[PDB]
Amino acid sequence: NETFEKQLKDLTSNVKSIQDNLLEEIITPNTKTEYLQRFLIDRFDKELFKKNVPIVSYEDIKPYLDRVVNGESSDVISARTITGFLLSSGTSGGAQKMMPWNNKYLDNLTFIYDLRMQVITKHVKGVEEGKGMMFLFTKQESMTPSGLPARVATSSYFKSDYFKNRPSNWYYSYTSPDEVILCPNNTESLYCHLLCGLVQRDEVVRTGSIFASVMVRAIEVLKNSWEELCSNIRSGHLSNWVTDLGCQNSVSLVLGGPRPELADTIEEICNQNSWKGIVKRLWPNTKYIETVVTGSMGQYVPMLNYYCNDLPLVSTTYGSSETTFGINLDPLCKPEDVSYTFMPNMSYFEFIPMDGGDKNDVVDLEDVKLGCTYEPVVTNFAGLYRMRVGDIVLVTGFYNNAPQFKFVRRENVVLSIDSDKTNEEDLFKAVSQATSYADTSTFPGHYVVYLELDEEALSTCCLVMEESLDNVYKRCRFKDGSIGPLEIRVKFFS
Ligand SMILES: Nc1ncnc2c1ncn2[C@@H]1O[C@H](COP(=O)(O)O)[C@@H](O)[C@H]1O
Ligand SMILES: O=C(O)c1ccccc1O
Repeated sequence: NETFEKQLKDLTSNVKSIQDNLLEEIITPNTKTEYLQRFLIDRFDKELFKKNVPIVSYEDIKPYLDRVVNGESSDVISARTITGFLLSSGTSGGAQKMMPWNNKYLDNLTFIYDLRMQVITKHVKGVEEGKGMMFLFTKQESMTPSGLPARVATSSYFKSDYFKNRPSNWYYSYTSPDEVILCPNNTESLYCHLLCGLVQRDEVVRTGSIFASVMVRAIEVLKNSWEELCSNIRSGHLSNWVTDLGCQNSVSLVLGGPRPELADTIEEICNQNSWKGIVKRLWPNTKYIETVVTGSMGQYVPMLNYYCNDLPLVSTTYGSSETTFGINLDPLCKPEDVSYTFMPNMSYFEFIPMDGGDKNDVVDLEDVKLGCTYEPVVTNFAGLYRMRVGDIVLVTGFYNNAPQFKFVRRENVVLSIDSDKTNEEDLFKAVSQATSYADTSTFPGHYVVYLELDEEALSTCCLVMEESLDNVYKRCRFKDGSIGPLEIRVKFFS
């Protein structure tokens, strides 16, 4: 508390000096990299940096990134060794962007985890002796020619000691064994998350996932699997179809032995007329749902409130493959009122105005204007200098001297159900090969493109349209099952 109260007041009061000091911390060891040498940055000088280092897009610097991805020394862009890459949900030329990465990403990520934990406990009581049923997933890595792995942000965390050796307190205590969280087969691991959460239902004081789409999926899978889950509880055995050795061993220990009475109890709850409030009925000690409900995830809020009996939905964190940005300092607000306060120790932040309210070319964090929209620009600890993020944010206020931002949209994105972010360009290519709407009225959600009939021909249209989308889409569609068959309404399905 005392340490935290002071910590937060300082971070948010001293933004100007923290940002300027951070930029010096980044630039000084990097003055001899090929990249900074190119732009004649031979010492820390903020004015020369702003004047001479260009504001770049991913495509602008891809030739440097490709070199590091292929095995060239990371000193071309960063004197802090690059030890891996992050796979962005954002795409470049149909291929997922690969951002450079090192353990500073995890230093900052864990800093934010500890900070948001304190923010939550300040405002929410009755959580410190319980566990969380957190639907957390690991995604198998992709190998690059350099031999370094490329992972999604949270997988870079789970597959590290930052997670394995995390703090032993309520916030880091889950109903699922680590083996379940680490399991790269997410169909198996989601089933196991639910089973373990049910067995330990009285201990659950929070539940959630990174994004709302995954929370909704977990509930939908519960609705479709409860009979089987209860049979495992009754018998004290995990279903044979789960092949992961880690899950088998760890979940067997959670089960312990036959629990016919607990099975009866759960079955009676699931057999009611309606699924309304099911989360709070199965997990009666839950204090809040922890999941992002901003941006494209806002579409899931009505379903969440239905299943959770208006438990608070707490949307804590805004982050990307470039850097974690910051957190929600008013966690108990309504989803539509969520703003994120950037933390000035994360990266050096600049902002390009996206409307007429601010006529500058680019501005520092401390200079953004209320009610104006911007694209964030990031200088980080892994070789990105003044990189455009492609998101649009709106200044809603200032907490002490720290600007607070509403997430508006990812620029150019037209369709999003889960982690997929299909942009106008991808959709143009698809309809060529052949308007739209993201339908989440049913699960899973699915794309809907408005365009007797040759049903073979129009079913092939749906097909070639999907085949032209990106790898994130195809993973959600064919592997996760988080996205259903694309639908063309002239109705035909892929
Ligand atoms: N709290 C949030 N609310 C809305 N969108 C978010 C949030 N956090 C991340 N995102 C979006 O998800 C994108 C994915 O980042 P990346 O890890 O590069 O795929 C971000 O750039 C944002 O567009
Ligand atoms: O790690 C998280 O909890 C997180 C949440 C939202 C966006 C990016 C993130 O890494």
